[PDB]
Amino acid sequence: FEVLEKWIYRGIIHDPYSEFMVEEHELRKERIQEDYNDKYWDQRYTIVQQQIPSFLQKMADKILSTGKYLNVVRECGHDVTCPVAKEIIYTLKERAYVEQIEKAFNYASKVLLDFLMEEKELVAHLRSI
Amino acid sequence: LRRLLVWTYDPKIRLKTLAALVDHCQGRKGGELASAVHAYTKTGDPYMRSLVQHILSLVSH
Repeated sequence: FEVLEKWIYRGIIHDPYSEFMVEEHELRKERIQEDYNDKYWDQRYTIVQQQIPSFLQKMADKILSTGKYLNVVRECGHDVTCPVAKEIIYTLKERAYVEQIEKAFNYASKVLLDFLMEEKELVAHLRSI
Repeated sequence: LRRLLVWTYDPKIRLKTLAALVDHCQGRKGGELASAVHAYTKTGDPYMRSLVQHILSLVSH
């Protein structure tokens, strides 16, 4: 739950031994191009099934997307500070580790869309198509 | 205390941690030495984690 507090509010993980559900892969090599990995949801980020604790399963897919949106904003500027950043503690008898994950999960896509529709706009290229 | 077997779990874990930093290092100087205190900083138990979270802050002055 400290690798969880990094991956969801930023786009990085820190596990000395890989036991987290999300694992990043590198597909930015010299022989791998930007037009050869084409969209990074289908190859670059996978979900490892058996490192999921299975009580995060209800949000499991979503946990992959959260830091994945945030990371392609971080490569320009690494400040992806969120007002929803908070210490996450496992609670059973309560679902508060559901609320924080969805709270970050909506804000992440909002920030990436506001960045993407303003800088590197999708209106101009589609009009030109 | 059945010959002090509770007083080998308050020590013998500190000393075991400080016998790893005294085993892993071998003639290191400079930045590869602050990568050796860093070598045992990422541990699951908060006990050994909380000892070297202070040792790093000391050594990196």
